[PDB]
Amino acid sequence: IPCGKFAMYPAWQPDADFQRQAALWGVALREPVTAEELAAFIAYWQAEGKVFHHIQWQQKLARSVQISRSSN
Amino acid sequence: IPCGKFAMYPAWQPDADFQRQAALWGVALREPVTAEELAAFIAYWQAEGKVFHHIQWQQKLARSVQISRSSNGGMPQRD
Repeated sequence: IPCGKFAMYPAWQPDADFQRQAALWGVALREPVTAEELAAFIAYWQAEGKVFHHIQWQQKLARSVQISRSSN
Repeated sequence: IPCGKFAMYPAWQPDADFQRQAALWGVALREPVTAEELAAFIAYWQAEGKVFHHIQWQQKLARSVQISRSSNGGMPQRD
C-alpha cells in the first residue's frame, strides 16, 4: 500500500479485503469489484487529477460502485 | 458540448436546467444530482464507450439517478 496522498494511476488496486472495508463505510458489495468497474473508476479519477490517501480513494470507489450498481 | 453523438468524457455536465428537463421526461428528482452521482455515471459510461446525443445522455442520467435513489426514499446518499 502507498503512503500519503497520491493521484490515481492505472495499476492502483484496492486492498485484498476491500469488501470488508466497504461495509465499514456503510457500503454492501455482495459481489467483488470487477476489473471493468475498477478500471472505469481509475480512468475517470485520473482525469480529475485529484489526490487522496489510499483509504479515501477506496471510500470513493465503494460509493461509486454502490451508485453504479444501484442504477441500471 | 460536442455536436451529434459523442462518447462520455470526464468534463461532461448536464444542462443547467437539468432537473426541469428530467421532470418533463417523467423523472422526479427530490434534490439536484450530486457530484458523486454524476462522477459514477460518467466513469461508467466513459468506459462503456457507447455514443449518444447530449439529450440522450441527460435522459440516461435522469433515469439512472431515479433508479439509484429509489431504495432511499428518492434521496441521494450523503457523501
